[PDB]
Amino acid sequence: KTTGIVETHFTFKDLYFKMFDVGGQRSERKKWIHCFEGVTAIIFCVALSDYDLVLAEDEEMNRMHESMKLFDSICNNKWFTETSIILFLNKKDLFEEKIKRSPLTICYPEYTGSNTYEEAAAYIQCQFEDLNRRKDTKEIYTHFTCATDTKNVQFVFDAVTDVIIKNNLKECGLY
Amino acid sequence: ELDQLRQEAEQLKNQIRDARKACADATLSQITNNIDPVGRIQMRTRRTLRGHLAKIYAMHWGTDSRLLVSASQDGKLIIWDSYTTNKVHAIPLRSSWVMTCAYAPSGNYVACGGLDNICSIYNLKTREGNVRVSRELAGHTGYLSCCRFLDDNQIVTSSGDTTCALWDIETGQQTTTFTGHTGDVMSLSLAPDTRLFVSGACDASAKLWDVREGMCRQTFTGHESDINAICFFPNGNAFATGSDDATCRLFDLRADQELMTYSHDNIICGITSVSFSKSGRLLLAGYDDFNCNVWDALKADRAGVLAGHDNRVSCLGVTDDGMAVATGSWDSFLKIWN
Amino acid sequence: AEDKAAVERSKMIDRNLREDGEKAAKEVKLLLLGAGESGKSTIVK
Amino acid sequence: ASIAQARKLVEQLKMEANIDRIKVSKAAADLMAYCEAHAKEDPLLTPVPASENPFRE
Repeated sequence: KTTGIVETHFTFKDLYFKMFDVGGQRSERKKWIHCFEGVTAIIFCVALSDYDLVLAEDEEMNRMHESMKLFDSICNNKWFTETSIILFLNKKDLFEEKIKRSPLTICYPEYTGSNTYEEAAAYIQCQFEDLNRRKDTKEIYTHFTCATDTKNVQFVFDAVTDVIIKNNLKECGLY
Repeated sequence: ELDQLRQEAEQLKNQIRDARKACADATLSQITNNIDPVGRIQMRTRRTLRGHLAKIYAMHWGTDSRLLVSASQDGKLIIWDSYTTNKVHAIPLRSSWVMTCAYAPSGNYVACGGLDNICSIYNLKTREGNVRVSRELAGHTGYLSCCRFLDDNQIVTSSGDTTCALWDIETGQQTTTFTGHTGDVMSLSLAPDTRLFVSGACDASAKLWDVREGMCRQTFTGHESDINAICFFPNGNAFATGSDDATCRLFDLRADQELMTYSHDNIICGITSVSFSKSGRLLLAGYDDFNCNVWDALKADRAGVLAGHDNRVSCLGVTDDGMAVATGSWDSFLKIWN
Repeated sequence: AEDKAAVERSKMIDRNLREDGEKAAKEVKLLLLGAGESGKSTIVK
Repeated sequence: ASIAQARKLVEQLKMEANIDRIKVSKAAADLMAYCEAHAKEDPLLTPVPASENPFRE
């Protein structure tokens, strides 16, 4: 019935997770983005199918080039200096199917590689992971996923455990 | 085509500007220059309130100037007692994203709000010995960023939908909708007679609505960034604002003009709360740099400073009788200065 | 008398808040961002 | 399309145009008079020592 923050709860191996889907707020972000200062990590989702063939209700605004802008803005906020990001690249089957017909050069100006799926995915990950400038404080976890992949929960669990461990070493001064 | 309408609007705005530049015979500083100032104002903490565990976002003094109400980024809502620091009530909340709170003039109800885009009323009065949700008011699209009780049955709320509204607590459907702002409304205060109110939004402007006709009648500008706080002068003929430009300004309704600005060259952080003392001689402002300032409304010179918080100050208020000032900060503490 | 009763009420309230905070401190909070029409629904399942 | 919005804005501006305005020198005088009329009862201006102050320990 409610609109605005949406919350989901689940457990895995004696841990409790809380996920906030605040993406339906539809207002100015800058007035409420600081209410989340203290979250363990940020989960980001990017669809590999937008590399081309779909712009967004516009004329020269690529969907991937807007996802990159949002990632750049979010990763470099003043409130998110110490919070790591878990980046999910979804819908790889469509990417593999569309590489054979539509090359990757239509999205980014210079090379991709073999116009082969293995080589384009790595370049996209490298391009998307180079938008952070807080490399001394935060880290990025990337995991290609599809509509059939079923090992995402263990990736999230392990990334959260690693983030917690490194956070404590920092407090103690060790790292 | 539409250019004719643009030209007509420009001509109307030019006429407004010309009419405004006429009553300005004089200045407010010139009239009040030949008077005796107040001097140096020194205040110290008297009571400290502990018990919260997260950032504090709202506060509202009671109508008897004894009990408080505080909202933190948890599901909790504590009714305080500044005379003897013993809590009275603690109300859990469904969504832990509270942004504002209010205390009813009858001392029987409170209110909340936040990113859930819903305002809720709690029966603090005798309800077999506990508190439960009375009504949830839905219909806003964006987050709710202020709310004030008019009576035990009517409440005015402002939201991030660039829209304010007047509700009916007995029915739950809003009876009047105030539109015209192009930005997210951030603040809202009521006049002493409860027949007019003002608002401020993320577009630099302030409007003067009336609860009966439901129409704007005056628009005040002057700031160059978002506006976060607003409150009326005790006489009801003036109000003060606070923006992200580190400046506070004073406006008067009858003259439709801007009187004074309160600023300094050592302040860059924006204001988060604005309040007048009784008789309007002292203006209180809370800033981002952990500090609270006391101004002089008539002459615009600093008269004191308050420094007891280690984090940003998000709210402040003055009792009905003007006997105390309460401050809330982004840590989990409150303080009372006198 | 009344002051005493207020004291026990405050102490019970403080105990309840302490227990609530202790229970809430043991949970992992995740903010799920993402671009529009890109997914963020399959991940939920 | 936007013609209705433009006409509504023009009507609002026209409504705000025809209003009565007093001079600043009178509003300032009234503000000063109110400030000086109630300054004798303003505890934040003069601290009463421990007599009526409820926050003295």
